[PDB]
Amino acid sequence: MGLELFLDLVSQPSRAVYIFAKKNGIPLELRTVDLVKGQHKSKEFLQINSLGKLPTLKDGDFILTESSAILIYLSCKYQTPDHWYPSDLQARARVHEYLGWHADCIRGTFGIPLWVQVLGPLIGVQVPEEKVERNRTAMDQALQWLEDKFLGDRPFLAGQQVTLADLMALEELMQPVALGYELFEGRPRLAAWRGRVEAFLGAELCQEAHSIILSILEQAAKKTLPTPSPEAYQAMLLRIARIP
Amino acid sequence: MGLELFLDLVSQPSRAVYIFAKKNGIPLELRTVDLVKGQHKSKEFLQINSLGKLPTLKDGDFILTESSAILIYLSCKYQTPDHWYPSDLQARARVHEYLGWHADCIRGTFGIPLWVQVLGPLIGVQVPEEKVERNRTAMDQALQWLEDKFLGDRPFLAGQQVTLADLMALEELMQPVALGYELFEGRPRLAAWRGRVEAFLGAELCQEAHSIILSILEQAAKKTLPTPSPEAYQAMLLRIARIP
Ligand SMILES: N[C@@H](CCC(=O)N[C@@H](CSCc1cccc2ccccc12)C(=O)NCC(=O)O)C(=O)O
Ligand SMILES: N[C@@H](CCC(=O)N[C@@H](CSCc1cccc2ccccc12)C(=O)NCC(=O)O)C(=O)O
Repeated sequence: MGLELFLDLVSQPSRAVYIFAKKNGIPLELRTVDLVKGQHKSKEFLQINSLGKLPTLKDGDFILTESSAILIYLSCKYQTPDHWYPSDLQARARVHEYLGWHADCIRGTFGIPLWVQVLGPLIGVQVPEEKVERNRTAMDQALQWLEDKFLGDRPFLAGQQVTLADLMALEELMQPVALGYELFEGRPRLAAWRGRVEAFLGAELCQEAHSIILSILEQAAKKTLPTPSPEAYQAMLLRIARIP
Repeated sequence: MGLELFLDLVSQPSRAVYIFAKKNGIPLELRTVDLVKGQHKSKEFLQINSLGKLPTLKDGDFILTESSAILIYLSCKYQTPDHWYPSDLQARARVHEYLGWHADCIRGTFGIPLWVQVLGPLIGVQVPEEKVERNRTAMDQALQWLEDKFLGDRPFLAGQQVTLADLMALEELMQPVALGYELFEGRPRLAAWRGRVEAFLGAELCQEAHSIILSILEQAAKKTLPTPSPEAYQAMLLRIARIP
C-alpha cells in the first residue's frame, strides 16, 4: 500500500500518530512537512489538505486528517491489537469520551509554552506574562482532572491497557516538558502512568519520537530556526492571538 | 432500560444528543440539570459526573460523558440507522475527522455570544469589545472552512446523508443564531444544508429542541435568569476568562 503520512514531529498530534503506526508497524511513507518553515501552506501541500494542517494521511486518493480519525482509521484498516481501540461498547466509549475531553481541555492548552518560548519570539511577537501564567495554572488544572478524574487508581486514562487515549495524552503533554516544564514533578500518579506507557511503547521509539522538540529550545537560541514564510507568519499570528 | 440523560437544553451538545435519541426514538429518562443555576455543581450531581458537565449519560452504573461518545455509544447500543454513524471505513473516518475539527474550530467558539450577551452580564462581568469582535470574525472564519471545506458541493459535512456531524454542527451553530446572529445570511450553501438537515429531522423536534435558548434573551432582560450559585459563578468566571 504505502499510504503517505505528511507530518512534523514537532507537532504533538503528528507525533502520536507516528508512534501508533510504527509501534504497530504499519507501512508508511513519512512525508515531512516543515511547520515552522511554513511548508504546510505551500500551494503544493494545499492540493492535498485544503486546511494546511498536520498531520494528514493520504491513503489512496482518500486524504484524511485529524490524528483521532487517522489513528482510528489506521487501527481499523490495519486490524491492530484490540486493547488499542477496543470494540467493547463500554470500552470504546471510554476512549471516545476522553478524546472528546482531551480536545477540549488538553489540546491547544499544552502547546502554548512553545509559542511563549520559541515560535512566538521567532516572528518578533512576545506573549503577555498574564496569558503565560493564566495558561500554566490552566495546565495543572487540566493535569488534575486528567490525574484523578480519568487516571484515578487505574493504569490508564481510557481504562486498563494502553490506548490511543494515552498515546494522544502523553504526546500532547510532552511539549511543555521538553520545554522545561516538569509536569510530573508533584504528580506520582501521573509520572508513573506516563512511565508506564513509555515502558510498554519502548525507549527507542519514544527516544526518537520526541527528539525534534527536545532539541527545539536549542536551535531556537542558536537561531537554527527557519524564518517562517508569510503564510506561516499569518497562522502563527492567529494562533498567538487566541491565547486567552 | 431507561438510562437517564442529564442535560440542559441551553447547552448545545446537550441539545444535539437529545435530538438523536428522540429522533431515533430511544428510551430516555430526561433528567434536567440547571446549568445557569449551577445544578451541575450540586454535590449530588458530582456523585454522578465528577466533572460536573452536561450532558452526561447514566446507563446502568456506567456513567458516560462527552456528547460525541454518548451519541456514538447510543447509536451502537441502539443499533440506530447506518447513515447516522456509518460502518464504512472511508465513511466513519469522515465523521471522526469532522468531530475532530468541530471540537477544535467550532466548539467553544460558537457559544461565546451567549456569554457576551447573557451569562457574562448575569454575574456583573462584561466581556471586552475586542474579544467580541475577535470572536465573531473568528466565527465566520470557521463558517467558511465549514462552508466550503467540509460541506462543499455535497449535502452534508460528513458525506451524503445526515450524520452526528451535522447534528453536532447545526446545534452548536444555533446559539449565535438564537441570540441574533444570522450566520446563514450571506451563506446559501450553509443556509441550505442546515434547512436540509432541519427538513429531515422535523419541525416539531427542532421547534422544541431549541426553544429554551430561543427565549433565553428575553428571560435575560425580564431578569427571569436564576442567580448562579458560587460554584457556578466560578465556572462562568473561568469560561469568560479563556475568551481570547
Ligand atoms: N485536531 C487536529 C489539528 C491539527 C493541528 O492543529 N495541527 C497544527 C500543528 S501542531 C502545533 C505546531 C507545532 C510545531 C510548530 C508549529 C508551527 C506553526 C503552527 C503550529 C505548530 C497545525 O496544522 N497548525 C497549522 C495551522 O493551524 O495553520 C489534530 O489533532 O491533528
Ligand atoms: N465535549 C462535551 C463537553 C460538554 C460541555 O462543555 N458542557 C458545558 C455546557 S454547554 C455551555 C453552557 C450553556 C448554557 C449555560 C451554561 C452555564 C454554565 C456553563 C456552561 C453553559 C458544561 O458542562 N459546562 C459546565 C462546566 O464546564 O463546568 C460535550 O460536547 O458535551
